[PDB]
Amino acid sequence: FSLWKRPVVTAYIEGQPVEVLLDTGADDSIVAGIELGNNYSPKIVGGIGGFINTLEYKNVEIEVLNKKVRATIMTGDTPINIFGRNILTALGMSLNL
Amino acid sequence: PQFSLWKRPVVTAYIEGQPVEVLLDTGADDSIVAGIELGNNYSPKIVGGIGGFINTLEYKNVEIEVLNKKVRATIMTGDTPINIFGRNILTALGMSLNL
Ligand SMILES: CC[C@@H](c1ccccc1)c1c(O)c2ccc(OC)cc2oc1=O
Repeated sequence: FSLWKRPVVTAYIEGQPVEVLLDTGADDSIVAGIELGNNYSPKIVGGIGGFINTLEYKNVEIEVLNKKVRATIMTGDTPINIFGRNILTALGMSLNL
Repeated sequence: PQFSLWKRPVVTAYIEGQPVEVLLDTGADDSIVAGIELGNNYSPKIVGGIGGFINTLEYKNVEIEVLNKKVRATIMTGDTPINIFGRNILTALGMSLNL
């Protein structure tokens, strides 16, 4: 992945298809649209411009970049889908000069 | 060098001489830093982050030293809760996501 184009890929969370962004400066992962169930615990996340209320789920099956992992995911009203350092490390990715 | 991502990819750079701590961000298009004054030509901008919009000022042709390399790039400055170097600077450095 060169950085001349946005690092956007397609991921399958519990079977649902979504286009996420590979974000190295995000500690967690927020996506919108997905319906994951009734086992969540509320969170408050904050970035540039303010805060966003999210619902947190643990151990969610994710298939992306030809790999299948289990990670924590947050659903909320975010203006852009993000896969942060938590999924990225679990997937084995690196940032190199 | 290589950055595992178990910890935030944070580094020191110099915006026209002044040292600041920034985060390497692959999901952002532009770059924005707080607390610096420059003399380059500027124009006011409004960026929208993950939480809402923020008022800023954009400078063109600024000289930056990061990782022992020098580049002339575009950067924004305002009251941001975290300083970041977006993809406009990373590409000019030659960084890449590996797997
Ligand atoms: C400060 C780091 C950050 C963040 C992401 C998720 C949760 C908390 C913070 C952040 C981006 O990485 C970003 C990326 C792309 C973008 O597009 C406009 C906007 C962006 O706003 C941001 O606050």
